Amino acid sequence: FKGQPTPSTITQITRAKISDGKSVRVILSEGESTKTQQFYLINGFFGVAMQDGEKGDEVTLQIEQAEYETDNIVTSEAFEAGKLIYWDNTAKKFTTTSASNRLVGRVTDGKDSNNVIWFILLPQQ
Amino acid sequence: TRAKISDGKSVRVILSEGESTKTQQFYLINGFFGVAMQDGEKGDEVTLQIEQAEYETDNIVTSEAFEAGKLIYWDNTAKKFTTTSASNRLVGRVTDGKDSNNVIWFILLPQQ
Amino acid sequence: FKGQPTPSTITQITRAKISDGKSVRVILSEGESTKTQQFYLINGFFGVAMQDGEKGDEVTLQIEQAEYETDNIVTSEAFEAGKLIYWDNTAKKFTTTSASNRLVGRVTDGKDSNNVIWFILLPQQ
Amino acid sequence: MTFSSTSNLKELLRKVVLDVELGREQVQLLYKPIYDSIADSNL
Amino acid sequence: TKEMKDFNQTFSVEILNKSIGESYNALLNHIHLSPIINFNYKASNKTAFK
Amino acid sequence: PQVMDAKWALQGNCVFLEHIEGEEIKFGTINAENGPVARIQTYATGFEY
Repeated sequence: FKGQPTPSTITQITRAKISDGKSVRVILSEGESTKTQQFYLINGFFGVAMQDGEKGDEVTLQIEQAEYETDNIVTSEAFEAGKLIYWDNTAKKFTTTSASNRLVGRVTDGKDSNNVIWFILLPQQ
Repeated sequence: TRAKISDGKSVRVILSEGESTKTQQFYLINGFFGVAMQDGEKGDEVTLQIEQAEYETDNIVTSEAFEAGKLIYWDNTAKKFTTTSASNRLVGRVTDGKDSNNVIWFILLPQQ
Repeated sequence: FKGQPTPSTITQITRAKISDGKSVRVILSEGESTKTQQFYLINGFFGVAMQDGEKGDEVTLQIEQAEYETDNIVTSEAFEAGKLIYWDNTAKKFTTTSASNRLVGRVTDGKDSNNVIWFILLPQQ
Repeated sequence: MTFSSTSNLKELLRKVVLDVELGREQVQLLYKPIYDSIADSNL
Repeated sequence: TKEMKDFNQTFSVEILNKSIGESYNALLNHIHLSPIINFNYKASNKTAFK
Repeated sequence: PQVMDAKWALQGNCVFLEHIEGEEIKFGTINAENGPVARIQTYATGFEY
């Protein structure tokens, strides 16, 4: 209150939980661009993009740790149910190789004919 | 189209030839450790729980104290919880310590 | 039912999910204390102490794995968005160095001019 | 006998608070004259 | 928490609605007047103090 | 509220000492009584069927 008649002190009540954490906004880098309902690794966060980001703009990634259906798997490898999934940021595809890829999930439904996997997203470590 | 298909609180699995599960007990099946909601038989489809929730159980090795905070490791060979921290799989952390009846409350972990 | 007319037999139906487990009760040791909406590591559990506790009292820690606004960081370090967060229990401050500190979160919003951070909390491994 | 002895016992003394009229100023919509409203629940 | 609403005498949903309404009105002012302010005006529009 | 108010009261103590010629009379004092404090707690449980 500007120009208040009396110097009223203000006391801030602390708070920690800022949101639910289901999704996070992220700023696109130069050589990046995202379309809706596809997985990306943007600033260390792996999740499903909920908006079409073009360049240097803000997009939201879903990190809900839920069960997700996804194409974009390296079809050479066979993804049995229960195997750990990894994200190949160079190829922008899922893989079971743990050389230096980011661990992102575990398979529920095995690799079917359509190269479709059902997997449980992981806590973004 | 949406990538998310279910909240992931539960996951289906198919019992192998050496696996059999009964209702509301812990079982490590196909890399998923959870509580089975159906009494399963060989080659049958059941549903596990991976809810990251607090769980009750007495299926523990009764040799070492499960004081609160200590990590809980699941030993698939003996089919028990323990705090060995050996090659056994990590599954949770104790919330309430063991009582005289050997009962544990622990929080599940995300199967990493 | 003591003194019941008939010898009935009671059969228990098992139930594993005691609770949702989004928060955990914990007991303060001698060299520990808490005040509301402050982060602490108590008995292996890391979370937001929602209540005040000094000595042998019971407090509850939020472990919801949601997004949290903290401050209380080591100001000298830089905290870019996406960087992992570690809790230095000796200094009782958040830090990115992973010498012997517990991994607790990943920054969602970088260190602003007032050292405020938003970050996802991790599953207490 | 002195009032200073019983000053600390606030529960004995009458509690009076002076009005200050503290709060937050109302925030009016200043943009109304400039814009043409198009209210449609199916845009 | 339910305890904060039930035990705290002064807290209520009314003040939360007041804060929501105030921030909403300020958001409307910002949305409908920041395009006018942040615009990069060319020399054709701009007029000096004179 | 979760913690109840404590009742208060003011009491004046005095004692009669029989007076002889030329001794100053000692004066009494005042003491304050304080009531007990009660606290309200929240109990809860439930099922998940």
